[PDB]
Amino acid sequence: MLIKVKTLTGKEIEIDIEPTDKVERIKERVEEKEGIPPQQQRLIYSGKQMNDEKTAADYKILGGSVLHLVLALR
Amino acid sequence: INTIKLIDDIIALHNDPKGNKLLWNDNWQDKIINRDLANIFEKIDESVSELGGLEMYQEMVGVNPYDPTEPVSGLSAQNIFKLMTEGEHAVDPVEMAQTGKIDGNEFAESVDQLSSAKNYVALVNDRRLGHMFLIDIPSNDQETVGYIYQSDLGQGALPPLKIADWLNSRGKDAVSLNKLKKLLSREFNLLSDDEKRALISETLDIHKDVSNVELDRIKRDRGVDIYLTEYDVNNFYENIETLKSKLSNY
Ligand SMILES: [Cl-]
Repeated sequence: MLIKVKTLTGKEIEIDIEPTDKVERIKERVEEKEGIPPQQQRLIYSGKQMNDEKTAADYKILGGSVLHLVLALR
Repeated sequence: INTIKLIDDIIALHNDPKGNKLLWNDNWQDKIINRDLANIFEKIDESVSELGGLEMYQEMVGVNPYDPTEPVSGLSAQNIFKLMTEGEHAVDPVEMAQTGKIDGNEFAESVDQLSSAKNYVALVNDRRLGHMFLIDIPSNDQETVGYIYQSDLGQGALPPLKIADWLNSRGKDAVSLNKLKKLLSREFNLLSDDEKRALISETLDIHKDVSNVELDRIKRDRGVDIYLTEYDVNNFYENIETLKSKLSNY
């Protein structure tokens, strides 16, 4: 499944995921492109912060979904 | 060049809302001095528009993208690295970290062979800490030392840390090579628990406080990934001047 990850600046990257993938895996894919350690990535799928230990299937993430990567202190 | 002034200048750009947008943009391929406020804001506008406007964007993402940002560690380290290293050509810190990587042991074996007349910077990806930071090692004829430039979300063993709070004093504190080798090499693994808290707090905590280190959040047996490169202090100086101009000529 192709999804988009979009940062605060509007930068988009496209990530290829499987429904069995953990959100931690998705962050690994983001790190390949952005450098950002998964530990400090926050990914928001619309409304909620995604927990590293749940899956894409768990969050029912769909083709074309935009996840937002927030690279800022809380 | 006054190196202490370069750091104050970064703080001043950070504290300016348009300086902030220039410094902490996430375009890694292009030169940091090629960033353009009109285009940056256009792209925020478009982004907000996709979500149905600023109100819903905030409801859905939780933040206002027009507000000044406080960069997490990879965002501050990658950006300051470009500011230091770029001269005639762009440096992509994501690409360079992956292709030019040494570990903490190779860093310890080699730092003593670096030229006195030259300036170097290490982009450190600490896989024990899950944290990125810079070590600036500028030319020093009394004794080569390092300066740590960092910020922190605060999701590892250390508290949240704002880039300007860190840089005002602690980023100007010199760190002996002896101590950097102890932090980064396999030597770190032989330290006791208290010795680890002491060293991590000394090097990385704003208030050098041992109780600010959650030792259980440090991943045991892991290493560090380092991209070490030479840089020209004149380029660090002029890149900062170029960004300051963007503001004074707005
Ligand atoms: Cl501009």
